[PDB]
Amino acid sequence: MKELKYDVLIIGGGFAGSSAAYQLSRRGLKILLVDSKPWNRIGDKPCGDAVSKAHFDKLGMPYPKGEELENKINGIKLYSPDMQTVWTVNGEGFELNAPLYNQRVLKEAQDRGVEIWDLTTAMKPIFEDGYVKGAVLFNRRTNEELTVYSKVVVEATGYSRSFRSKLPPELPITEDLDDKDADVAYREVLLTKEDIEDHDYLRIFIDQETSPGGYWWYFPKGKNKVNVGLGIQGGMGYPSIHEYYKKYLDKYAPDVDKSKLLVKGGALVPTRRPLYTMAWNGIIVIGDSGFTVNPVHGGGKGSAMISGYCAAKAILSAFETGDFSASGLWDMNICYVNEYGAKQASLDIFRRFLQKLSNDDINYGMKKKIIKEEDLLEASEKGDLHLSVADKAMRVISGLGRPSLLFKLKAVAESMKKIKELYLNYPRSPSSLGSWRREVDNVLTEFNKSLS
Ligand SMILES: Cc1cc2c(cc1C)N(C[C@H](O)[C@H](O)[C@H](O)COP(=O)(O)OP(=O)(O)OC[C@H]1O[C@@H](n3cnc4c(N)ncnc43)[C@H](O)[C@@H]1O)c1[nH]c(=O)[nH]c(=O)c1N2
Ligand SMILES: CCCCCCCCC
Repeated sequence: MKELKYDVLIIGGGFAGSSAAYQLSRRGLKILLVDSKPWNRIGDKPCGDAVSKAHFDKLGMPYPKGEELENKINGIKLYSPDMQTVWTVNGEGFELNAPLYNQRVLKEAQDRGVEIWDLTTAMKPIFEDGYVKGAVLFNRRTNEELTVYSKVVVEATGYSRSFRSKLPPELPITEDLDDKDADVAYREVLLTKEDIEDHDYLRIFIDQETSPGGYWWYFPKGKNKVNVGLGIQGGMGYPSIHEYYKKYLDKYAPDVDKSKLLVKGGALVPTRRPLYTMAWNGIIVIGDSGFTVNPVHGGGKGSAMISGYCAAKAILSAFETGDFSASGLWDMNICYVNEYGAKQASLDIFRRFLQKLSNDDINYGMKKKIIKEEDLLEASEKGDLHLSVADKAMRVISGLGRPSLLFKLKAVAESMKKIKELYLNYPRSPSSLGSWRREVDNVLTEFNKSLS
């Protein structure tokens, strides 16, 4: 078969792969990005389509504009399970036309010299002499099977992790996703019968019964159009997400016009710390394939962008040292853990605690304002549940006279702080990965056991 040589092969062109291509462009390298989808569909995986402005600012990434920006968001309304307490959290963000924005990023990367092949699937890794060395591709437009050799593969295949899962199972970058570390999620976009109230505010409904392990949402995409959906925890034996959706849609979106459904669909969403290493010999893994998603709220487009940025920085470093080993690419880990990964690890612990609370606990916590809106904001953006904030909360929790997991909040905060510091001490080279991973696994197991 035909053989081509590139410096970098990016497999997948969603927020993660497109970010990597954009960030790597015009830096002297010969880059190819492939995606199984036709051009006009790249970017269209089901999603709530909400991304903070702070994520774009973190990276100085261009804002969505024109038809890419369906609706400007000025904050979130968070609802207690009993619907009696609503916390309004202010902050700027965007409700995107995700395919349009994602396609605009790709078009700009292409304009800056990135080669992009759509309708093209990476079928098989080239793994030789202990390194990822490229991929066998199938290009549906040309009905050609081709081999592309690359110094580095950027695996950005989304939740399917379709390329890295075909690698030798002893490699650390083949790390699999436990069922309980992901949610399944489903959404629809519908027009509404009436103008949406406060259409610049997203609505998130906490309820352990109608969306066990996740939450329901109502995300306006304009004055009369909404993205509504839910996520539920995987691996718990829950019935189909579609049973919850049918049963409770009317509670959260009484105003949708069901005769005016525009799109619908679901996908898996990882909800955990990132891959223990996102780099290995000849390969970096980013976005959902590397578990980049916020474990508490399931937001992965902003962090997908961050992982793309870190991949680019690590690759440029590798070319400047001629070193495509895991050691040569290791700054990918150092970058990503400092930008977002350490926060994710802390939030992985926090999510485990939140998933085990009852509706009565959450109604009580929110009613009594056990933490303020300012502190919930600080905790979601940095991963920090300050010990003083946990103390103040525990002073309110001490006035509860029934058994509750809420009483463990201080212990949770301590475990969050511990895991965060462990991640901020991420191993400086691959020879230490094993030792450190065992310390993490130890923190997690101890923590899982502390909740009984
Ligand atoms: C229902 C629902 C709701 C939400 C969310 C998820 C879900 C399922 N999330 C998460 C967010 O959608 C997700 O984390 C990012 O879109 C993932 O971006 P990636 O680029 O990693 O994967 P993504 O899945 O977008 O892209 C991967 C690409 O790889 C291609 N591909 C896969 N295998 C391939 C192969 N072998 N060869 C070639 N191409 C291949 C695919 O065609 C695809 O285009 C979210 N996040 C958020 O920020 N805001 C939100 O509101 C929500 N809400
Ligand atoms: C202000 C907008 C913040 C982005 C919301 C992300 C949560 C989506 C799963």
